[PDB]
Amino acid sequence: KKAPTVSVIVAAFNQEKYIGRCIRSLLNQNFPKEDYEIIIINDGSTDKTKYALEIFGKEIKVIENESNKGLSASLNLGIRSALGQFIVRVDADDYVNSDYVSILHKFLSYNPNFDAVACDYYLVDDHEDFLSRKNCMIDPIGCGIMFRIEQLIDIGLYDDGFLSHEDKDLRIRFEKKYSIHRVELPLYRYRRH
Repeated sequence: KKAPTVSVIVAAFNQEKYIGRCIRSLLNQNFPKEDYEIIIINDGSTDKTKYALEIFGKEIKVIENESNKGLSASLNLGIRSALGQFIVRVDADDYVNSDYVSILHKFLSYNPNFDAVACDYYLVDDHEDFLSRKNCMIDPIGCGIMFRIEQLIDIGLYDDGFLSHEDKDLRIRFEKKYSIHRVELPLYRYRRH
């Protein structure tokens, strides 16, 4: 097989309500199938999440924890298993536009000087109505940032407890040496809860 260049990570604990829309949007990318992979961690769900993942068969890669290990352990498992050099986390209750992966990857591929990229997003409700558009630098979120794997490793990604810390604190650690470049397109969809 050809190694994918982009690995998408989704940590999922009891996400039966939204995980279907999430995965469908990731499978509906205009990026070539051979160039990315979708890695879902079922972190000990007790609802229909396991069945939801079975729906999609071999189109996704599933890591199943027998019991709930938590976000940091789950993200560690998913990223360690990832084959791509670009890594992005998508929340299980979020979803993305069909050009999301291709455009973020294009900006990284053509601009080695850009360490990581994120794009703007819409706040959406449970019926996928766009409530408002957010600038990702004014209102940063913890998901949807495409990173270069070795830069994450450089700042201590795999250290015990690192990925359990608050999003704002992880961002500070990344921005000590690196910078996130904003792509001025609203291609991510962030669920209001």
